[PDB]
This record gives sequence, C-alpha cells and structure tokens, in this order.
Amino acid sequence: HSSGVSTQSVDLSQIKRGDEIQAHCLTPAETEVTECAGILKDVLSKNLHELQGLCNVKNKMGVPWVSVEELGQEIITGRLPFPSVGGTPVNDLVRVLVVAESNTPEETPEEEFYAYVELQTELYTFGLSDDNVVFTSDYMTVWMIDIPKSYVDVGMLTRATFLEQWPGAKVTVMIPYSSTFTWCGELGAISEESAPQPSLSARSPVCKNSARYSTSKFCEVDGCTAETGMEKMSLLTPFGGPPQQAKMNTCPCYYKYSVSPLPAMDHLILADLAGLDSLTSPVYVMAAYFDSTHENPVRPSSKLYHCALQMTSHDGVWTSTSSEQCPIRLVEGQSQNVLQVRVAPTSMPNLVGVSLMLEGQQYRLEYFGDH
Amino acid sequence: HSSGVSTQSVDLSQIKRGDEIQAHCLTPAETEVTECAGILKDVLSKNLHELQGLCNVKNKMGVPWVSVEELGQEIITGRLPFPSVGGTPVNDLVRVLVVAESNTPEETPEEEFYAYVELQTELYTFGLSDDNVVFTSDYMTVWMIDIPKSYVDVGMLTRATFLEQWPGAKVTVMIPYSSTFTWCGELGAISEESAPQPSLSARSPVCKNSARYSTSKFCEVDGCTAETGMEKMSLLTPFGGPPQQAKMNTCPCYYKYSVSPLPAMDHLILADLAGLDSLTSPVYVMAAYFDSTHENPVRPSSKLYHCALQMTSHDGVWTSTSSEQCPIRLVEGQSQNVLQVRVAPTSMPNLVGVSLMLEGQQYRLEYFGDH
Amino acid sequence: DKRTCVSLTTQRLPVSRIKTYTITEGSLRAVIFITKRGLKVCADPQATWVRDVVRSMDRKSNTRNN
Amino acid sequence: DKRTCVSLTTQRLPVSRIKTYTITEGSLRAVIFITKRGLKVCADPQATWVRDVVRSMDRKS
Repeated sequence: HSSGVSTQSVDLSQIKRGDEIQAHCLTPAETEVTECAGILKDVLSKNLHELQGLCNVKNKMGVPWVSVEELGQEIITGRLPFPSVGGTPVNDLVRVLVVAESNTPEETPEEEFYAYVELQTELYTFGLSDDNVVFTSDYMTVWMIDIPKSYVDVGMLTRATFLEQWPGAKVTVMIPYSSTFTWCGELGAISEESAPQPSLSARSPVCKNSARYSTSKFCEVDGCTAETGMEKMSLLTPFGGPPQQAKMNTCPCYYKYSVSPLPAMDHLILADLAGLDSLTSPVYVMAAYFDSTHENPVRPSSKLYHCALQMTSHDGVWTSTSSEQCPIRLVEGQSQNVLQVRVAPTSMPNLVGVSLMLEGQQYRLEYFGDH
Repeated sequence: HSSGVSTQSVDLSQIKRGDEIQAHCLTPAETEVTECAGILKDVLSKNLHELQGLCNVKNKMGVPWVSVEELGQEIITGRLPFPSVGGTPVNDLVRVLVVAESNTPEETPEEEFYAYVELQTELYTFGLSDDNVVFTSDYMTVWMIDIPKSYVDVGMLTRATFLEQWPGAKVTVMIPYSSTFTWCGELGAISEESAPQPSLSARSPVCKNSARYSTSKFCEVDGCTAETGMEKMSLLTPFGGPPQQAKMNTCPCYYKYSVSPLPAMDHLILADLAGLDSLTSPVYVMAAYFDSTHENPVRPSSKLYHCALQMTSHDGVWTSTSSEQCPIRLVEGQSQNVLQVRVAPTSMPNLVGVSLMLEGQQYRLEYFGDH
Repeated sequence: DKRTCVSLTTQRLPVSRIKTYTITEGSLRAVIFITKRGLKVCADPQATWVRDVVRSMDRKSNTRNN
Repeated sequence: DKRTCVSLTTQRLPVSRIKTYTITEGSLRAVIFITKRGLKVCADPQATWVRDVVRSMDRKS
C-alpha cells in the first residue's frame, strides 16, 4: 500500500552506532557534513536500511508522478501530515535527514539514480544541495540539514525532482521531534494517472470557537460536568477505520480557556483508544506545550516543547514509557483493551496539542484555533 | 476620517528626547519598563502627544464597537494592515509601543479610562499587562513589549476591551521596522452600527504562480522583453480616485525566479508613483530582503532585513534619503510629478517585497506567495 | 463537588455587573464574582480593581442591610 | 540585445535533452544549456554534473 501509518519501538542499543547517529545526524550539532556522513558511511555500508529502524512512527502517502517534459523531470510533491506544531521562532532548529530512494532495478540502467529534494516554505525554500549530502549509494541519497522548527509544519511542501520514474521511488523526511522520538514523513511515488493517496491522518481543532470556553456558561449543555466526569467524547477514527477506535475529549478546552470555577479533578482525559486487544505495534502519544514558568511580560516569548510517550503490550497488558517534563501520561483505561491520555487540569492552559499515532491512524489534536 | 494613511518626516532632533525614546522605548533593550517609563513620564507629562511625532507613517482604520453586555465590555478588534513581512524565525525581536487613548470628555465621567489590549497570534496571545505599562494619563495608556518580529505580521489580531464606549477611543501600535522607520497601526473605534472602515491598504502577490517565472518561456507573452524595457505595469491605486496613482511592475519576478538568461539592464522599475505635484507630504518606500552573502547549506538560517527610503518635495522638486545598503532606490519619473522605485536585477532573487506608503494609500508588494 | 479556578480573568469587571462574590482558597486562591445574570468569573484577590469592587460591594451590601 | 544569468538552476538537465551549449562570463560566470525544444538554462560550471554533460556532448563537437 502506498499509504498508511506504522509504529515500532526504537532501541538505540540494538542499532549500529545509533547512539552516534542520533547525536550527529538527527541533532543539530556540527555545521559540516563531516561528522554525520562519517558515522553513516560506516553503518550504512553494512546494513543499507539501518536508518529505517530509527523511525518511531512512519506516515507514508502515495503521490503521483508529475512530468515536466521540457526539462525531462519526474516530480513528486506532497504535503507531509506533520503530526504536531513545528514550533515557535524563539525555538532552535531541528536537524532533519532527507532520504530519496527507489527499488534497485534488475539490469543496471544507463542513467544513474539522481534526486533533488527541497522543503519549500513561504519565504525561504530549503534545498538539499551536494553540500548537504551525508551519504550516497546506487539507489539512495541521504541529506542532512537544520531547519528552524517552526518552518517544519503545515505549509512546508516537500518536492523531489527525478529525471526518471524509478519504480518504488520515495522521499522520506526523518523529523526528530524529541531526543527520543523521530517521525518519518514519506512520499511514495504512484502512477501519474493516480489520485494522491493520503494516510488516515487528521487534524482537529478541539477548541474551535475558543470564545465558547471563556466561562462555564455552556458546561451543562456541552456535556462537561462533574456528573459526566468532564468527558464529552467524540470519535476520531472514521467508520471504516482500523479496529482500534480513538476518541477525543472537548472538555479540556474549558480547563484551558475558562476563567470560571471548574470541577476539581486530579486528571482530565484528553483522549482514549480502544482495540488494544488486537493491536500488535506500539502506540505513540505526543504533546506540544509551553513552559510559561520564569516569564517576563515585557519579553514574554516562550519555547514550544514536545514529549512523546509510548504504550506497549507485554503479556496482554499495556504499559507506558515517559519523558521528563511531560504534561501527559498514558494509562490503562476501563479494561486492558483501552488506554487513556491523562493530563492535569492546570496544565491545560499551556497545552498546545496532543497527537495519536498508531497502526493506520494519526490524529493531531490542537487546543488553539478553528481549523 | 475614521480611516486613512498619513506620513511625515521624523526629526528626532526636533523631538523632545526623541533619541532616548527610540532607544529604550522603541528598541529591544532593558527588559524592564523602568527605563522607557522614565523617559516617557518626563517627556509625555509636558507634551502629551509627543509620541505621535515618531510615527513616520500612520495607518488608521475605523472599527465598530462590539458590546458584551454580560461583562459590560466594549471591544474593538482589528487586523492591522502590516506594511511588510514581519520577519523570519531567525530574526530578533521588535519592541512595540501599544497606545490606548480617547478624547478628554468636557465633564468628569463616572468610571475612569480603562483598556485591556492584547495582540493575539495563532499560537500565543501577547497580553499587554500592567507589567508592560510604561505610561498612563487620565485618558491614555502606553504599554511596551518585545515580540519576535515574525509574529508581527498579518495573522496578528489586535484586540482592545474597554468598559464604556469612550468617545475618541483608539488603540495604536507603533512598530519600528528600522532605526529610521516606525509604522503606526491605529484602530479607531466607530459607531457599533457602522461598518468596518479599513484604510486603502492592499497586499499584492506580484509573483503569483511563481513557477511561471522559472524560465523565459513566457517573456514574450507576459510582455517582459527588452522591446518593452522589462515593464509590465499595473495600476495599484483603485479607480481614478486618489489623485496620486501608483503602479507596480510584474517583470521583476523573472529576474527573481528565472534560471534562464534574461535581458541585461542596470536597473528595473519595481513601481512608480504619479501625483507628486499635488502631494503635500513625504512618500515612504520600504524594501524587505534577505542578505545575499552565501550561508551554510546545512544550516541556511537567514535573517530578513528592512530598509525605508523617503521622498520629499523640496520646492516642487522631489529628492530621497540615502539607500546605503538598501537594494532599492527612489528616482524622478518622467516629470517632477512622477517617482520610481529602482532596483538592480541582480538583487531580485533576495528581494522579498517593497511597500509604498503615502497620503491615503499603502501598497505592500510581495515577490513570494501565490495569493 | 468542589470547584476550583484554573485561570483568572484578565479583564476588569464593572461593579455594576456583579451580584455577589466569594473567596475560595485553593492552590490558586481567588475572588469568584457572580455577574447579575449568573456567570462566574475568577479574579485576582490582590488586584486593585478587584479589591475596589469587593469593598464597594461590602459597602453596598451593608447600608442595604438594615 | 545582451542576456545574462541572474540565477543558476538547481535541477539537473538530462544530457539527452540539451541541443547546444555555451559558457558566459561577466556578471555571474555560468553555463547556458539550450534545450532541444528551445528553452535556455543557466547552470554552475563548478557543479559536478555540469562538466559531465559538456564532455559527453563534446564527443559530438
């Protein structure tokens, strides 16, 4: 399939010098390709696909070939479904690793493999030049580059220009969102006569119509009461979706925007997920937030943080892994078949979003906005 | 005159302690209101409207009062027609002065003047708190705050909550763009039953469908040859209204995006303005550009720059200020009545946009973007 | 059940709109104004304008109290 | 009149599509590949692929 969402645990211990790849290829360090390109040269010679094991989550989509005959180009362009808000200007950069590749043909063709990939935003257009390569091989190139985090989000189009429609040609942007979470956005090429095939990845502005939550006026009606346990669940997973049902809670919006007294609770449930009984791969849950502590009203610019949690099945029981300052946590729900994302009510005002990533599904929940 | 656009020369020497104000009030410096509050308490206690002289350009818009009876609120909200791209995530901060005033009623009122003012963007809402106040008066309050330049652009909504429909109410946002150029966005409140009255301020994607200008295949058609002197002019000024007509040139896009060989000419005309013979105030032209000087392909972190030029009528003869490191320059048109914005074709690739500002009109020309 | 304020209003509220008030004291102590139509806004008990209202109300519910 | 390059392409041109060629010095020294369909393209002479396209086109010139 040209599209879909998949997950896997990533133990850097069982990864050829992964410890190093992480620190020199997926972290913004040395400004020269020297360091990283070294580590990858050594590691990718033995196992050509060692990088695939670094993706905690992989969201691929099928995009059709688009030809520009005049220049003999075969182009694939697509909007990667970035799982979360990239960042703020006050943030630093993220070292992303671009990868173009394709099936290795049976008979060596006369033309060799070549791909020009660019991540274009509105103002600038980051290009992966020869000065950006960190590894090459018969049918694969890997580019390194540091982009300001806020650039890496919706609005950043990914374009890869080829000269031939190589079979199995694909472009992958490995985006580290945290020191221990890496999301891979993949554009797999498909027939020119094919419509773009997106993965089941959606974005929900949980708090659309912010004004509504300025006070507890609509709490009763919205279904957010001590009675319901501050839970107004609505399905995220569409009808024909995977057997794992995902739900989101709108009530958190009150705890994020209201200046009215709200029911005192230890935790709010941001979202839950059923079907764990038949889920094989792990579940990842990523939060985006601010740490408004130590703020100066005169220069009130905070950095947007990201922590990612993982839930895994062990003997029929799912358990959670955690990051340091993470405002959220994953815990078993009503049964072993369910997991919930809990957060503290007081954390809601600084929570920007939470995202669910599991087999064939990705939901980017945002607490700001209306789109 | 609820809306409009006006200009003036700014002589800091002729301004009561102007040099200090524009260094501790309109420049990111002390992260404490103290300094600026000092200068302003002295200066403004004598000449109340002293800050008005620092506004090279003022752009006001009439905005209807919006009541909220339950909270006794009278809000005025509006999206200022920012003149140029605020900045890139790499840029620093810009210190802004937010003013809120109203007329002094002839007879002492019940309540006292009050106004909460917030500048809200998609992710963060910069509230101008008491911790931001650098001055107050019976009918005026001035706040101050540093914000990352990129946040100060279209997208930032200006919201002012009041408690009475204070006659003459208006919120101003003084936004420095350079050391010598400060643009002021004024939101003047108008009858709750009135319709919004924005100023004649347009934003224009001069290079819409930029893929068109990647080669010279469309030069003959678009009328951008040497036969035409690379001039495809378009009226910016709507109708035969304002006596001063401004025009933009679309040919510059070719020199910005085309990798094909283009005509050779020392200059291009980005725009022009007719009507100088009847214009009784100075014209301003701000260019927004990226520094050419090659960067690190691995970390293309590039800053956005702003420079403003000023054209003044000296005895019917128009002259401009120096364009030291400004990619654009102002020269005389065919008559003393016309003026042109000139630029070297060579500097088009890094030109982001130019903004034209004068009596009653403001045109933000952008060379990126498709709408 | 117990109700606590998570956020404090950032806009002053006219005394001419308040009906009553209380001062719940949790990890975030606050003055909860109850507008004349039933809305409950939390405010900083340290805020001058709040203090002014709390007083204006006590001084308006005293004379209007025998 | 005279024509110059203000920019150099970032994509490669397939040699199986460049009818002619010509180097130009002055403002920005560049290579100007003309395509079999007409269209001209400014490229970097220092660019590795470029030199490869010239030479494999020089075996016929």
